[PDB]
Amino acid sequence: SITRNDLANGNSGSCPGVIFIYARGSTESGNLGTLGPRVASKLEAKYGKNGVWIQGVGGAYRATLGDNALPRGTSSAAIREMLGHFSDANQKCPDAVLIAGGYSQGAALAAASVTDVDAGIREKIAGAVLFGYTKNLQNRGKIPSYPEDRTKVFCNTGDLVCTGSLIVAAPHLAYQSAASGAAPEFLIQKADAAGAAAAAL
Repeated sequence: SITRNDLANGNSGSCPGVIFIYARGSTESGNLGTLGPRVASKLEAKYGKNGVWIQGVGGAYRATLGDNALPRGTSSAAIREMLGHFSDANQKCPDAVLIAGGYSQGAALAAASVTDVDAGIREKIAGAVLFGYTKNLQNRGKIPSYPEDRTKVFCNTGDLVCTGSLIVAAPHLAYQSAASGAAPEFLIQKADAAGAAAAAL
């Protein structure tokens, strides 16, 4: 549940239609933390367990508390780990629709990884959800070099990380409803539309 490695341990013989790559927040357990498994359960409910791979960003992404103070809000090692999943998905399952997400430092990571990934792969990322986005103000509520229409930011009123602070107050810890509802709904809408368009071609 809190750790999923469906992509890392998967093979090209059993590609799903959709691959979800997700980054947890600082201090969180496994590779999905508390919000990852909520989004995952709703994706699985729509696509079936065999129709979506769930993949957390583990490995070199240790979700270190001090790395939140780096300019991009996470480390280059962590970005490399997420980019590695984007690459592995594109190579193993080149027809799969990709979706992404992250919470807190994971949201900074997801944004930076989406910015940095090869443009051919980025086109395949139909949508991205960001919870408690620590670079919301700095990036003006967007992911750099990625369409606003494909991006959904959940930033609670009074979550100070969304207005430029390095301060965690209680609203930063209240994204359970979004994770279980609006966020997967957004990703499902985007992924379904991307899949429909590919069937058309």
